[PDB]
Amino acid sequence: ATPKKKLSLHRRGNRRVWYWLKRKTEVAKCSYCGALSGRNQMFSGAAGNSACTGQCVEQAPTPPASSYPAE
Amino acid sequence: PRNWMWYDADDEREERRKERQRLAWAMGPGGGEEVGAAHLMDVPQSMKKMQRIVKLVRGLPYPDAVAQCSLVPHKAARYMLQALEAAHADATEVKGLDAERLVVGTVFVTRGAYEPGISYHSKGRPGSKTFHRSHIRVVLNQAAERPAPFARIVAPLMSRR
Amino acid sequence: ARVRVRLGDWNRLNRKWQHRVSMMKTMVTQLLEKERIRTTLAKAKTLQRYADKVITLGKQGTREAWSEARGIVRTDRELHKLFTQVALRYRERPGGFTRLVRAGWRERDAAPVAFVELVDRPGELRPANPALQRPNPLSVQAWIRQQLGQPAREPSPLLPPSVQQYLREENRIQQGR
Amino acid sequence: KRVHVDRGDVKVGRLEGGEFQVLPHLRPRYFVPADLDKFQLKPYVEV
Amino acid sequence: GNRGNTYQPSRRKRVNRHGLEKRLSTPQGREVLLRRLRKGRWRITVDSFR
Amino acid sequence: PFGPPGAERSHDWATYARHLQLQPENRRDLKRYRARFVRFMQLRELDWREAFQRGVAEDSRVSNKVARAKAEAQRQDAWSDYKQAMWQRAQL
RNA sequence: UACCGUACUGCAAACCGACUCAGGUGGGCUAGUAUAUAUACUCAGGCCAUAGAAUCAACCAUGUUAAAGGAACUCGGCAAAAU
RNA sequence: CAUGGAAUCUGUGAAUUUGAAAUCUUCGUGCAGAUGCGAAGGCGCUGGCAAGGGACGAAGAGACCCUAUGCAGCUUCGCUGG
RNA sequence: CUGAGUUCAGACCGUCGUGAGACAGUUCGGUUUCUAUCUUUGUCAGCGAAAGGCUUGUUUUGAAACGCCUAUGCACAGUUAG
RNA sequence: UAAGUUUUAAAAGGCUAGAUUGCCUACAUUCAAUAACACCGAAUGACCCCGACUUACAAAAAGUUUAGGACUAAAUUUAUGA
Ligand SMILES: [Mg+2]
Ligand SMILES: [Mg+2]
Ligand SMILES: [Mg+2]
Ligand SMILES: [Mg+2]
Ligand SMILES: [Mg+2]
Ligand SMILES: [Mg+2]
Ligand SMILES: [Mg+2]
Ligand SMILES: [Mg+2]
Ligand SMILES: [Mg+2]
Ligand SMILES: [Mg+2]
Ligand SMILES: [Mg+2]
Ligand SMILES: [Mg+2]
Ligand SMILES: [Mg+2]
Ligand SMILES: [Mg+2]
Ligand SMILES: [Mg+2]
Ligand SMILES: [Mg+2]
Ligand SMILES: [Zn+2]
Repeated sequence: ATPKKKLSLHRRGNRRVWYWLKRKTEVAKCSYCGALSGRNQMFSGAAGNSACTGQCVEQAPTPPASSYPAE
Repeated sequence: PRNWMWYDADDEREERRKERQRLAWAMGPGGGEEVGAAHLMDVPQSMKKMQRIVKLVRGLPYPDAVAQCSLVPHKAARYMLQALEAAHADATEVKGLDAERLVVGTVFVTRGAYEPGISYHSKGRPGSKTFHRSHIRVVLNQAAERPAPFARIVAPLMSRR
Repeated sequence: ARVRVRLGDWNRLNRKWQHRVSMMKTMVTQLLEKERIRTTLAKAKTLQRYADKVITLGKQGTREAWSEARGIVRTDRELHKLFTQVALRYRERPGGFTRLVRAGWRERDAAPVAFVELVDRPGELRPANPALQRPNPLSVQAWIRQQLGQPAREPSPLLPPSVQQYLREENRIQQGR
Repeated sequence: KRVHVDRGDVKVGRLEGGEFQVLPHLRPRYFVPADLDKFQLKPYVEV
Repeated sequence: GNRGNTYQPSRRKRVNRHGLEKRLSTPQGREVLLRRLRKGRWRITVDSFR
Repeated sequence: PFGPPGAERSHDWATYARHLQLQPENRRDLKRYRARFVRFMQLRELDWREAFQRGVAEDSRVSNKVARAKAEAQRQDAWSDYKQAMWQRAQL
């Protein structure tokens, strides 16, 4: 329950292999604003993106709907 | 090459120290050709916590190094982004190096000055809650060719019909 | 220690069950008051299942459904909205009244974050699909739905012309009693 | 602020039945001069 | 019974034990004060102030 | 505040002298009696505050209880207009 | 009709314990069901800041339930259950 | 089965210990129970999560015995003292 | 893991003793610390790159892919080791 | 899950390495943060997941269904008889 000797620099490096992080092999890049994120995640202005210019979504027309606004 | 001198001795000592390390950076490890670099001092993170992120950007090109820093939730990745952005700013606007060919050819973490504290173990024994610091040295070389981007760029969720 | 994910059941969300049901009732009330809320993935998935249950209960429109929703749904300003605007909006939709879009991680604890919103509304982020898809009577699906016992299930207006000949009658008004 | 220390005041009376009585001869009197207006000596001497 | 809290603060007892007047009341207290002076202590007693 | 408008301009030592005069056996411990009277004065100042808080809370309860029913009446009378509008346009 | 106290805290992150310490710290006031200052829910009032986020590890702590038996367990029905 | 640790991630962030280590098994030998010597054999390398047989694990230069020009307190028909 | 008995500190009974005390004589009561460094062991995982020459079997505008032996990878895997 | 239900021969049975043989349009992202659901699964020529409807002759795990998420395409179907 106690180290009997002092760990060497080589043994410490070998033991610390679990602590290292793996590199990610894919990234989703917005061509305008240069943002970077995963392909399954929104990274536009609604999420955190202060560089968003809205050019990330290139078409959004939806004028017609009809309903009862409850007031 | 600075025929002038400062007025106070402190400024003169600092300027001579700066020129000595600019000598040591040239004709040493690398040096030679024109290099954009940055030194981010006193990052409020441990050396192991920074070394967790620094092993990801070692040897990568600049855009996928920014990608590797921007794809993790770690606190150290924001400081690594700050250092890489400072090095990129020096390389592109202070120097005249071409972008999209910069490779992160040298990045390492050195020790900072610690702030010693105290932790209160049981049975009256003292402890520690030392606040660790570290420094970042980033050197961006310019390659002879634009390199392989190492991470495939895919379209986001926004780019959808 | 009971298996909830991997054996289709409700999430535990790090909470006791009475706290868990109360938090879901608060979130479904918030989801229909402001139609898009942002939260962690586990609460987002649990909210999506609970929203389908609550919206169908509002779609029944019965007195027992109102009584059950009166305890489930807190605001009362939005109990009216669930039984009137939401019920008329999704009157013909066979489930799936909510979509989930992941939005990265939050700063305080690096937890995954999802956007959860009601579909088919002005201000949604993806075009909806029609709940019904009128069939071609000259295709294979219609003949399979004639030989087998399936209804027509066509898209309809809120009041079709099949009630027009009853409501036009001046002897079927009763004067309003 | 801890032990009720008495400051450097001059006492003007004494308690007889718990009601303090200020003795009128111990009330403060200031012998100010007749006029300090258009008096020909100022606090400053010219250099 | 947890120990360590023997110091129960009280201004009356502090001044009545280690104050100037109990030090001056006895001869050996006066040599205690005299060797406090000979050492050079800035605070002579626990109740000194100005 | 929290006490009546007649609470100022009224010396409370009339109470002290009154209950010291008509009960001649309160003169045994006069200092204890005065301590009890001063304690009564602070306690009465607290009871005024408590009565004010309870009165304001009981007013606010029925005010919100009325306003909620007014809001539901407005919502139902807004829904009925829409429903009759739909059936009327089905008529036309 | 002077002089001193009057901020803030005071079962506590502000006092005594090296600590933002699960410990120790005196007196007083109080509404309903209701009936005792006990017990369950609640009034006035206060609080949900000092690690967060999901999930089915083993194992540990604390509990609920358990067929047929029932101290056969164990140094000792200790511990639980039971009245 | 329930609650809370433990296990995963993010953030804060100790200590006991430490001659240097790149520390295999068995048998023999040996300051007399060997990771380090001899003979034979085995072993891609490094870890996480677990169990603790070994490292005569760690934690006290006093558990017990003996010794001191050793101390200390106590006892008495030990000795001497007003 | 226990501490039931073999080390104490409290007390009683009996034996011996002038007494402080002794009893391996009977009794009642009397702190079991440790988060695993590496040696084993269970189990779950990561690392251990290649392309070699084709004089390319062919083509002109020894570089480019094509066709070969096996090199990795993957699958079934000795009448095949342990 | 056992207190329940099956099976426990000569050699049977398991684990690790593997001569060979065969094949190759294989950079490894998403469907929920602990795939152990799922690699003997799926990603729109998709019922993989989720929701909706029905079932007391399942006191509820199957059947229909692309409503929602695994994005995606046109000059003969916004698309499988999923
Ligand atoms: Mg558990
Ligand atoms: Mg409860
Ligand atoms: Mg006590
Ligand atoms: Mg002390
Ligand atoms: Mg307390
Ligand atoms: Mg302490
Ligand atoms: Mg405390
Ligand atoms: Mg309560
Ligand atoms: Mg909290
Ligand atoms: Mg029974
Ligand atoms: Mg837990
Ligand atoms: Mg040996
Ligand atoms: Mg292992
Ligand atoms: Mg371990
Ligand atoms: Mg001797
Ligand atoms: Mg869809
Ligand atoms: Zn953008």
